[PDB]
Amino acid sequence: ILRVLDTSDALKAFHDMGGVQLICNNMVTSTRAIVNTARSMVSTIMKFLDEGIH
Amino acid sequence: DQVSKTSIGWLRLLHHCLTHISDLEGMMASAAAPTANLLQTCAALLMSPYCGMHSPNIEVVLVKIGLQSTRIGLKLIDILLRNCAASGSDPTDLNSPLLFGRLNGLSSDSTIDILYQLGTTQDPGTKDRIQALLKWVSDSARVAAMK
Amino acid sequence: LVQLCGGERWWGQFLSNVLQELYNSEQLLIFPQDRVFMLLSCIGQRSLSNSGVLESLLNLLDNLLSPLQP
Amino acid sequence: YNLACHRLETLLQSIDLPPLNSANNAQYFLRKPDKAVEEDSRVFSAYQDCIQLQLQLNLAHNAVQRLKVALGASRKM
Repeated sequence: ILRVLDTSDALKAFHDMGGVQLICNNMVTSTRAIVNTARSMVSTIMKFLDEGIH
Repeated sequence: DQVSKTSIGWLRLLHHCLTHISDLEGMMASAAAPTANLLQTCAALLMSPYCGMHSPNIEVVLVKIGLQSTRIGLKLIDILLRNCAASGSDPTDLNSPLLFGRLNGLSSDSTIDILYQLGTTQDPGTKDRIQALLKWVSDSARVAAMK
Repeated sequence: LVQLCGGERWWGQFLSNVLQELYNSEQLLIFPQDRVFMLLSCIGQRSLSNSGVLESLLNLLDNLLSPLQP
Repeated sequence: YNLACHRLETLLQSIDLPPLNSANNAQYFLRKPDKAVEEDSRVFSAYQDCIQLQLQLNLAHNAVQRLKVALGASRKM
């Protein structure tokens, strides 16, 4: 998708079909839908209070 | 890959659209800005662990989309300084964005750089941004007199 | 304190108060978080027979979630 | 002891501490970067030197006081 939009005319066409609003709404909705999987405070409190697969 | 797991894929598209060609930047930003909850989502994605795209690229998106109008600049200042929650977010609705997981007013080097870009830049409406910053400082000082 | 003040009425609420004022996001005092956390876990496992310990902690958890469900 | 304490004070002012209130601070706490590790090791070495020489100074002071009071000079009331 990035390679498709590599030219000025392609970017103008992308704007003229409402692509940018589409991707903004998509980012908002997807951020709402998913839940972060990266470790956090809970996974530090547990490290204290104690390929590489074991 | 983080693109499929996370929602950072769309932010990369937005960054490319805004910053691929400087000529197209203004009208990109004008079309992108009026979307609801966009700034809060971008800020929440910025103040998160590295999830696919480095922080400097996100700062560029936040700066460019916030410098195209006075209202958007004030909204960005407010969300960065005092209220990072999603606007119009009632918990009763199970589809509206919430973004409840971050404490307000958290500061990182990226946020400091964004505020410095917002303030130091010279363009019409920068006086409104300076007024907003001074108003926030005054409000914080007044609240500090809780005794 | 477990042996002396454990198992009485105002106990438990003391634990909730001290936990709230030590681990508050508004607290700027620098101290060992996790070592005090083991201390509180041990002070909780002992004197667990007190009926006020769990109810006070659940009341504290109830207040923190009060922004939800307005 | 004064010189070692000054060195430790400078080295330990050189560091800071995240408050453990966000995801980034927690992630830093899981995986301490290499610079943090080496700084912590250097601070530990400085603290060990300071405490050892402090113990040496304390025992020297105790011996001096014992000898001073042994010859007949009265200690502080």
